Amino acid sequence: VTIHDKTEINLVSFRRTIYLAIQSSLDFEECAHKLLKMEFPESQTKELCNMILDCCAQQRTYEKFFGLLAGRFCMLKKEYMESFEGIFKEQYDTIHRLETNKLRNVAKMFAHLLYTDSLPWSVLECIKLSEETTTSS
Amino acid sequence: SYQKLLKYYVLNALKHRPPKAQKKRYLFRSFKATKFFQSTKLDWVEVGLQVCRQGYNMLNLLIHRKNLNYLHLDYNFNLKPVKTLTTKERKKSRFGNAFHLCREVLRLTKLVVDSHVQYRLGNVDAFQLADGLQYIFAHVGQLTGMYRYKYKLMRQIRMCKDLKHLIYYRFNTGPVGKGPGCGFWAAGWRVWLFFMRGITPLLERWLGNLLARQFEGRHSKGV
Amino acid sequence: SNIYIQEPPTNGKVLLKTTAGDIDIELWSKEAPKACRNFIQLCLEAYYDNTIFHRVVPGFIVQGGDPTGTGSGGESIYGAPFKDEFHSRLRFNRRGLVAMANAGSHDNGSQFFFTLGRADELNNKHTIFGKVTGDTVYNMLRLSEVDIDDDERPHNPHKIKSCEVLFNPFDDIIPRE
Amino acid sequence: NTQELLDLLVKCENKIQTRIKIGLNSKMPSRFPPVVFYTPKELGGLGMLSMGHVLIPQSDLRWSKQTDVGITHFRSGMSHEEDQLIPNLYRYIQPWESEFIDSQRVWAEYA
Amino acid sequence: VVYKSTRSAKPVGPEDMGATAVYELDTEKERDAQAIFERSQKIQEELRGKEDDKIYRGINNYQKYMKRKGPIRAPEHLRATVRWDYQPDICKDYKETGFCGFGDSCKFLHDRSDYKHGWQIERELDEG
Amino acid sequence: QAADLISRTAVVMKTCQEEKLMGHLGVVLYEYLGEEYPEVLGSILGALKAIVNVIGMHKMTPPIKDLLPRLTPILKNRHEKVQENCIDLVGRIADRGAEYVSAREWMRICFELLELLK
Amino acid sequence: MYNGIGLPTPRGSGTNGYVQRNLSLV
Amino acid sequence: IRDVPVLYHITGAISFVNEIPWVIEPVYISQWGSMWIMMRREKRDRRHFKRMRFPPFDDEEPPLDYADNILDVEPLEAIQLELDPEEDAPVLDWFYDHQPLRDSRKYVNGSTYQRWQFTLPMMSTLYRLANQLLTDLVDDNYFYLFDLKAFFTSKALNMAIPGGPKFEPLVRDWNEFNDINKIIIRQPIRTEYKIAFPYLYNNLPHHVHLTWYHT
Amino acid sequence: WEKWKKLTNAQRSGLNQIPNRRFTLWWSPTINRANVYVGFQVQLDLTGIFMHGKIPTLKISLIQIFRAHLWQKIHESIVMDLCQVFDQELDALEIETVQKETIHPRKSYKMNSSCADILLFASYKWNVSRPSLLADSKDVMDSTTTQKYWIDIQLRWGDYDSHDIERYARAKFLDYTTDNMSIYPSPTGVLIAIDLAYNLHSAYGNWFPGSKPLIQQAMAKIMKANPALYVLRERIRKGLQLYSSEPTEPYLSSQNYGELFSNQIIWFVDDTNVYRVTIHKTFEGNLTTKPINGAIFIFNPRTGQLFLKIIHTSVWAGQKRLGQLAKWKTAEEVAALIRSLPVEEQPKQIIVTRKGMLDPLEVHLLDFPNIVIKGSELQLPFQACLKVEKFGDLILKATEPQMVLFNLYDDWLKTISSYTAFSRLILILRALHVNNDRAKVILKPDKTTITEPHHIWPTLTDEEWIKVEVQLKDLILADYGKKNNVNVASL
Ligand SMILES: O=P(O)(O)O[C@H]1[C@@H](OP(=O)(O)O)[C@@H](OP(=O)(O)O)[C@@H](OP(=O)(O)O)[C@@H](OP(=O)(O)O)[C@H]1OP(=O)(O)O
Ligand SMILES: [Zn+2]
Repeated sequence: VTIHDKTEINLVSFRRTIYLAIQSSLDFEECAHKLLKMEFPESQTKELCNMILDCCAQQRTYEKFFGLLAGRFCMLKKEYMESFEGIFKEQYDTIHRLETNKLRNVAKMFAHLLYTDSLPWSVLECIKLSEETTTSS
Repeated sequence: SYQKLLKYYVLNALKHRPPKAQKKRYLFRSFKATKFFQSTKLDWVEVGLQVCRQGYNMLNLLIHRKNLNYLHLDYNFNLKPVKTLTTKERKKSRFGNAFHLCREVLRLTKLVVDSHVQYRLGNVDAFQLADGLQYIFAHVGQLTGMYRYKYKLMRQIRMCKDLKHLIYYRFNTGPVGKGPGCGFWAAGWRVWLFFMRGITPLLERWLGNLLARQFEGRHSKGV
Repeated sequence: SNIYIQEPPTNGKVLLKTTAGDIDIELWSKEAPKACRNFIQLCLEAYYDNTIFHRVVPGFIVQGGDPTGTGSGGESIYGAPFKDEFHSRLRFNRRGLVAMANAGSHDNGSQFFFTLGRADELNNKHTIFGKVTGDTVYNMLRLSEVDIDDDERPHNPHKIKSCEVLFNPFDDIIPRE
Repeated sequence: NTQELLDLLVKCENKIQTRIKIGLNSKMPSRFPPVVFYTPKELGGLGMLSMGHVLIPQSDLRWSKQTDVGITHFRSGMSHEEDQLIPNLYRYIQPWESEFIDSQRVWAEYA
Repeated sequence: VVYKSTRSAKPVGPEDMGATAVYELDTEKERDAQAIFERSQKIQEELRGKEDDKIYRGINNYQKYMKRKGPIRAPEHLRATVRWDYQPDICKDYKETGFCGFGDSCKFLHDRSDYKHGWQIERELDEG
Repeated sequence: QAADLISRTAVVMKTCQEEKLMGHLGVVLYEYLGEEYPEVLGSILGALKAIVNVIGMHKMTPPIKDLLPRLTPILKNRHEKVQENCIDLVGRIADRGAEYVSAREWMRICFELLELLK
Repeated sequence: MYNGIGLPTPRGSGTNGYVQRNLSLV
Repeated sequence: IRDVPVLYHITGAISFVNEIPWVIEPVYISQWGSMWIMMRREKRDRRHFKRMRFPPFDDEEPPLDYADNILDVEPLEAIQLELDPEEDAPVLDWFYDHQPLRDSRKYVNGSTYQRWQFTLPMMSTLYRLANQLLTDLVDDNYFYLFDLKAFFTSKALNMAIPGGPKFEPLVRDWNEFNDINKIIIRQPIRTEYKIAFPYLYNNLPHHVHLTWYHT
Repeated sequence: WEKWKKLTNAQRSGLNQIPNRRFTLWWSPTINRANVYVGFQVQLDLTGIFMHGKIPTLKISLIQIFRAHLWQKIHESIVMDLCQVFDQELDALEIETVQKETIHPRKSYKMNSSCADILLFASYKWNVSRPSLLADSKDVMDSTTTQKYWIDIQLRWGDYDSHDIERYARAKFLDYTTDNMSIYPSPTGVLIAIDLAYNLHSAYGNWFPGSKPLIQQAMAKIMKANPALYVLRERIRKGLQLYSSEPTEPYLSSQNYGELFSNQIIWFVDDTNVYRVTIHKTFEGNLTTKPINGAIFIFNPRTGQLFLKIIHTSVWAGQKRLGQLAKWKTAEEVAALIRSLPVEEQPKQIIVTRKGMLDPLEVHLLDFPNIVIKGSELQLPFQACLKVEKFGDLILKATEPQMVLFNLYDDWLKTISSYTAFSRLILILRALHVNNDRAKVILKPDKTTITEPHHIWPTLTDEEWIKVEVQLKDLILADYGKKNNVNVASL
């Protein structure tokens, strides 16, 4: 037969491996080196951006490592720039689910990207800053 | 392995010291000119079996002349204690690097002689004899145990491994697969013949010393 | 790759037939060729048929081949006791070895025994010319299941129903009458 | 930022593992894989912590003793039998700059 | 019961008398962890650069991105030469008198249990 | 507490012919005789003596010949619970066993007793 | 090509001394 | 089978093989080249090649007796290869002998077996048989930066060639040239350049051999 | 891990060697792996432990485990136990007599030759089979005929590179039987091999009918009960200074599962629901029922791996009667699966819910003749999964007969054993079967409990998993009290 797997284990193992690369490297460039020395299908550059994001967000306090690493990837090719504009869109829209430490870390992450100009300053389109249209979060 | 072999070859080219010196002492002629050595023609396998028997008998005479009946040299040249030894026995029965080097040299020659004894008894084959000799020569490391008494050998051990990689890579290219049957033993054979070119004087001097301590005694007067 | 066969290869084969089953003997027809040639000829002339196994010793030997049965008869095919033929890879250390029985040196006749255990003090005294192949070792063993009346004779000795030669290694066997 | 320290750390970590091997009676690389050195002590290991499994940056001795060229080459630290990706102490310690900023902010809002 | 001869002509046993006796107390050459790694590497190369089928091919063959660990095959032909270790590493002071001057630092085994050794049994048996 | 329960039910476990189980208990306790908690070791020794009382000297599973040498180094233990139970066991053995041991073991134990008088 | 990189001998490093280029170079 | 002269002690104490293995270099290389051809054909065409087992005999089997065991036995065909009488006419008769033309005073000096002399039909057949053990290049331009003097210079300057060896360094302040603001960097200077021109791209060249060839 | 006096110069100095010696023991299968080569072994004094290398710390740890002739005592104890299992089954096996060969006191550790241990003399004759393994099922007892039968016991101490025990059993069988010095009493017998460092066992040899199942059960029980094996395991534990934290020795008992997730692969199969039907009443008042898709449901317990074959309605088309058809269809489906799987994933045992399906299985599995099929004496409510909307909706809305694969142990295996994870899963399934509603309520404890897209079950922390486990056991006991009229505080 042709067993159809839907355990979703390739993505789980992708994330596991990316995180062990990050937590085993020393600077964002040694990390980017081990990454662009592993090889994968281009189906996972979306996952590359979003996963390096979440890696950043779950930590206890900011350090510029994760921002600069994603920055190196987006500064190598465009797909990361695309996926990061999308990233800000959806992260903002569903942020109400983050406890204030992770919310703060996401906010810092996007601030870093914007002032390094890895994201286009357009993305602020999303904050329609009425009173109604915006939760307290 | 390619580049380790290039390094060896370069150093050989560089360190050539000229013959620089000369005398030509002539050993088997001095021997044959005596009433005590005869001469004949034999089959290489027959001389090999003679040599293994005589090396066995010499090492046993030495052991039992030293009275170590609690030790036993078997026929593949491993020395084994037959019981547990008290302290005075453990002390009187230590042997040195001269005895153990002669052992393991004789152990390697026995392995080669018996590859040939099998081919001559009809048991294996010309192709399997060749492949087995090439095995012996690439793996002298874990068949004998010479390195424990002369760790400098691991240089010959690494040489024969490098030659193995070179030869297998060139051998198993096309249809032929990664199985055993490659026997090209001229290379590793060369390497151990040079090893012995060198070690033969060392062991002659060391074994002369050990025998002369056995037969005259231990001189402590004018140390 | 741990267990070593420590004797030379055989050539030929003789099948014995007894009360206790069959016995397949493989012969060492290069290591002791007078003894193998003699056994093969006496066995082509049916000289061994209806002979008893007229001596047993517990865990040492079982003897046979004498057509009289007293334990001291029998005659070779050379009109006289022939010589010993030894080897260094044949030695008396296991069960199922067939050897030529004799009283002294040069005495080899027509009598033969099997061993049933290690006989480490018959070395260089008897000629070993055969061994019992695998599955019939046990029939030969049962040949020694007897109650001994002394002089080591049995009550009801076993005997050789019939002989047969499964592969003859010599080409010049011509049997007497 | 001190590429001489990273060198020192690789060499020193490796010397102490080598001494545990020496204390047993063999240096054979396959008898002592990393697992036996790096397993936490709650599972029976020795519970080493590591900084000597990183890639050390390298670039151009010549230009480098002059102007800080950057990184072009990465030399290896210690040997993992396959990838195995052992983690760092440095990634679990937090930098001083971020600590000082966190602290100012935490005490302000505590007031 | 009585065993049946096969009335055969060939001698019994291995032809070539064992001269090439292979070694086996380990797994089969097709299923050892080395062979599993070989198979998995082959499918990794087959998949390298193809998107996921969501087809399942075994655990050892998930789409492993980060291009060993495990058992090791022995030479099937070298027969390792075995020796008996006859020295018991037992403190004789402790075994005899219950007290070691070295205490926790004795390199030797603290054990008062007197018992025949491995060779004395052989000796008394073969002289018995 | 589990070595206590053994010492209490040491009568039933024998009288109902527990050979598997009783030899089990005897030799398992002898294995624990190396404990480094004085409070646990004292109760192990109490359990051993409770078994020795019901299944006699000459059929104890760790024979008295292996038991007593194992105890002579324990006599140096200086803790009160283990000293108590140890000399009770050695008193049984010296009184009834007394020939599974050597004269030199007995003189050694003499010399070790001269400091339990403290 | 040894361009000023790697140990002049990988003896006393506690490594094998392999050198690769920064793959994330641009 | 090879029969060798022996020099032995009158009491069996020792025995030396009393000779030296002299061979003719192209014959010898051709014999091993044919060996190589045949052994590859066999490793290809066998179904299961069983490598024999080591040690070959037990630890307690005394070494065999030649007279009892090996004296009479036929010796079991060797790894000779089948020469074609058409092309290999010059060679068919003496190719696989022990010392091929030892007794033919036309091709060798004599019986002490120094100084051979061959004809070109021989030498061409020998060449063709040895064709697989040989190098298929005609000149030196292949070993341009890979010859000795290149490796001597590389060693003396403690720099490595891409495929070449490494060694320990032969031995082990301020400067005003090196000012980087003054440099015109177009193409990065590599170790090949520093080795090709060791006096122009190199400060402190000691014991440097000068490679060049345009053969 | 294992939570004054006047003392000599040396005792206030020198290292403490005990923790060194204990580190070496714990890692000793790696530190002492066979296949890393110098080609010289060493056999320890009175045991069958081989030291590859020369490591005196390791040597002393092992030599203190096997002290006072414990190796021969393990051998002689297991030999006694087998002697007595046969003395029971004497007639039922038609054994006339059972003899115990006086043991050469060095038999237990001599390793290039062996006697026999037990000699069974038959009453009449045994038709003995050809050599095969203990866990291989199909025999044909045609080969020889025999009157005596020998049994040999071989203990080894494995290590990391070499601990396959079936291969060791056949290796030693063939070596010792075709050896020429070996002294056996007959041509037929069995060799039983026991790996002491891994607690494994197997056997190879000739089987006479009944002997294989007798020896299967006898050996499975000797490994659990034997006193000398107990003394060994406890010397190991005392040498490592390992201690358990849990009381009560969890629900392990001579039930099969604390055995089943051991390395031998094992499948559970549930085919009770290949055929399913639901009713709708019409304007006749007549309730007409429609079939819908079913599913064969195959679970690997120690990786948590659930294959789910969706059987589409189409096979209901015209095939005369449904049920026995479902039996045979199921069986062939299982065989197709085992074929499509890689060989390192294939089962050795299958355990079926509806034991009546063992037969159609037995038929189709002739392709895989050593895959023992049993019926379950452990009924597992695997069909209750059909309430979990993921599986249920997948099956309902399938258009095609199709194989799917889920994981039932979402992440638990990161931080519990397959043992604990199976137990937790069994609780969940039972409670989802028994009531399903208060079970939903318990398994969504807090308002913010959530479940992640690739996950079957909520994400709780190990504290909440302990709590909700307790609540589910209380649910089950409450409903057993209700529908069997018992006070449950009394059981
Ligand atoms: O048996 P080993 O001493 O480990 O040597 C083997 C072997 O050579 P031998 O035939 O002499 O035993 C292999 O060669 P094959 O026989 O399998 O052709 C093989 O080398 P390949 O895989 O390149 O053939 C293998 O290498 P690996 O370590 O990759 O298993 C290794 O040779 P090494 O000395 O390099 O280990
Ligand atoms: Zn001590």
